[PDB]
This record gives sequence, C-alpha cells and structure tokens, in this order.
Amino acid sequence: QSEAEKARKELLELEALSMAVESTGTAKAEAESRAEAARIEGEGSVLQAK
Amino acid sequence: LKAQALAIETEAELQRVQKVRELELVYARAQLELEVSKAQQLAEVEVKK
Repeated sequence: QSEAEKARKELLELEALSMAVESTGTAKAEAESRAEAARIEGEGSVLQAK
Repeated sequence: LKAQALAIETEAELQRVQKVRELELVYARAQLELEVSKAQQLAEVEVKK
C-alpha cells in the first residue's frame, strides 16, 4: 500500500492539471462568447442611435 | 459604446428641445403683446366712459 500511494500521488497531480485545463477552458469559452455578443450589440446600438 | 450612443441621442434631443422652446418663446411674446394691447384699450374706454 505504501508503494501504491507513492505512484498514486503522481496520478493525482496529473488529474489536478487536467481538471484545471477543463475548468478554465469552459469558463473562458462561455465568457468570451458573451463578450462577443455584447460587443456586436453595442456597435449595433450606436448605429441605431444615429 | 453605451456612452457613444448616449452622446448621439442626447445631441439630437437637445437640438430638438432648443428649436421647440425658441419658437414657443416667440409665440408667447406675441401673445403677451396682444394681451397688453387688449388690456390698455379696454382700460382706456372704461376711463373715458
């Protein structure tokens, strides 16, 4: 069980990196899509106002 | 971007309100002139009577 925990530590490190990658990719994608839609709506609102 | 659209609609609205209030001022001045002419002519015929 000691040897198994010695390797399980490195397994948990790699799983931590993968969870980091997945979470930041999901949040970045959703936030940038909302910002792009908002920018297009803002320039459209400028043209509507004129 | 909201600031830019606010600037456009504000400039248009203020030009409109300026023109409206200017002509309203001129017409209220003309109503004042007709009113004071009425008041002084009726006062004069009352005084003469």
